[PDB]
Amino acid sequence: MNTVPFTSAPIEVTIGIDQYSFNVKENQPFHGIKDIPIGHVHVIHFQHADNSSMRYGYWFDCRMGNFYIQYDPKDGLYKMMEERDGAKFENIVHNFKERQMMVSYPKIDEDDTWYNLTEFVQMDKIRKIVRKDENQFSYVDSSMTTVQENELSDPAHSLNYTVINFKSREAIRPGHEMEDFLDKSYYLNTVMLQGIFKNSSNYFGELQFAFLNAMFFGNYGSSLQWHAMIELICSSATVPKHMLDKLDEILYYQIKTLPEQYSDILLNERVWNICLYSSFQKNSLHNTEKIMENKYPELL
Amino acid sequence: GAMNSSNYAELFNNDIKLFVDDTNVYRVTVHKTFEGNVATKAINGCIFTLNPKTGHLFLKIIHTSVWAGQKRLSQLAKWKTAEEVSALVRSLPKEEQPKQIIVTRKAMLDPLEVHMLDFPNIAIRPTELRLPFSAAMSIDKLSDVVMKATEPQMVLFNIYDDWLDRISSYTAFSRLTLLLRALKTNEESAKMILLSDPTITIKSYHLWPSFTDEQWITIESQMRDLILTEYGRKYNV
Ligand SMILES: COc1ccccc1C(N)=O
Repeated sequence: MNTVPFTSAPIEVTIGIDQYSFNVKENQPFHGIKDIPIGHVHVIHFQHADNSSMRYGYWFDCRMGNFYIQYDPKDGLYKMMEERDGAKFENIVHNFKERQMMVSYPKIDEDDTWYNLTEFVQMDKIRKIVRKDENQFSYVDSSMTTVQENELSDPAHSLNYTVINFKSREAIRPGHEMEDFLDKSYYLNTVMLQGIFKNSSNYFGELQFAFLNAMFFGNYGSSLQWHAMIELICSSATVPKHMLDKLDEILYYQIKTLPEQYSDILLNERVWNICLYSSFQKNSLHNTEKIMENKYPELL
Repeated sequence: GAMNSSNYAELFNNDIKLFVDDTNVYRVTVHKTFEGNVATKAINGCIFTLNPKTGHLFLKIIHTSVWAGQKRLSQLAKWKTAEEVSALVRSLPKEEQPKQIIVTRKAMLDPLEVHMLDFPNIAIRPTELRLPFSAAMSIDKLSDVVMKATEPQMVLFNIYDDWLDRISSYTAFSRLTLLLRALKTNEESAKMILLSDPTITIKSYHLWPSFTDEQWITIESQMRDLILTEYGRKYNV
């Protein structure tokens, strides 16, 4: 179990850690989060009490280094940093566990939710979508735009998701126009899976990361990316059977975890009605269709 | 974006544009089978591709053999249309290619856009106008070349005959759409109007009769009466 300590909490803020969250009052004696499960990526995220504008946060993996949070009063935000000095970090953290100044990552033992939302997400791939190579952790906020959004404006601060575009020369083989537009298997299997992602695990990893950025930061371009990656699979007549079964599980846990009150903005009615009821895979997502129908029957 | 009554004069500016109408590409007769079921039999069709400024009509005849062994023909017909328009554009010299293609039915947008990915600078546009180009098969000489074709064929016409010698393209298009609207609302009456007087003939190299300016005013008035009338006989007013 690992720890993300804090120098202080000088401003009132709601802090999230994965799917959990808690309020910290201005100058409350808070010095971080302990008992963070090893083996998963994590996200620690922030919403200031005085400006709900800009949710922001940091993706990290405690196996990759010792990370802590310090408020920067010049830039006005909680920043993640790395301490090179291990012995000092252990010594400073222990002092805090002894004074009980940390909240405990509150994982129920039955609960596989975080695993199920991050199964294919790896820090190395996050760091290629979020380019800032001098840090081992990655910053994301509500306003960051994606590479594709910028094509339709700061490149260093972009989300470099894989561009998917159904009316593009990449998607459509000369002479197979109708075939490739109405059945996207070529684009899914040859162009994206074999060509760009190499395997379905990397595809699912980006899909899961896009969903989590949409949910936790309200990042609109991430939501677009999540839906496009769903739609590319559902609009393919030919999909490996293991991929469909895994997609059903992935989406099930995403829909299960989604705040009931964010469904209106985070779920695209056209994509979901198409995927569940018209697409080639309309009958291949049993778990996802059942939870969608019982939780969000309005959308459909 | 969409073409409507507000940007109507744009059709007659000097940017090359084509209208594409697909309503006569896939044509069938519905009939009973010996067993008492219903079946369709396809008949030859055509793509109606028209330069509204010059009157040049690229009539691609769609022979029934193109449907043999195919499924979902109404959907295929939109993609076949788009493939043929794309092939037409590619066959034209660069300086003759259109800058805009306006489709008369919105279901042509994605098929045409996908077939024209190679031409990012050609705008594919819908229209809010209800244009009567379906009635093109009521022009006898066009109907005749379509129904006689034994193979795929492209035939080139000027749908304005020699009118541009005397009138502008705005006026020629207005005349064309009035004639076609009339033929679409009451084909028998419209055709009676156009040919009643045996002394006015259609030149071999034309589609419509050789009306004088004065006779066109008479003709045009008789077509508006027809359209208003039928609108009476239809709605009872
Ligand atoms: C020792 O790591 C640090 C370095 C500077 C400031 C604070 C910390 C910490 N762990 O809280």
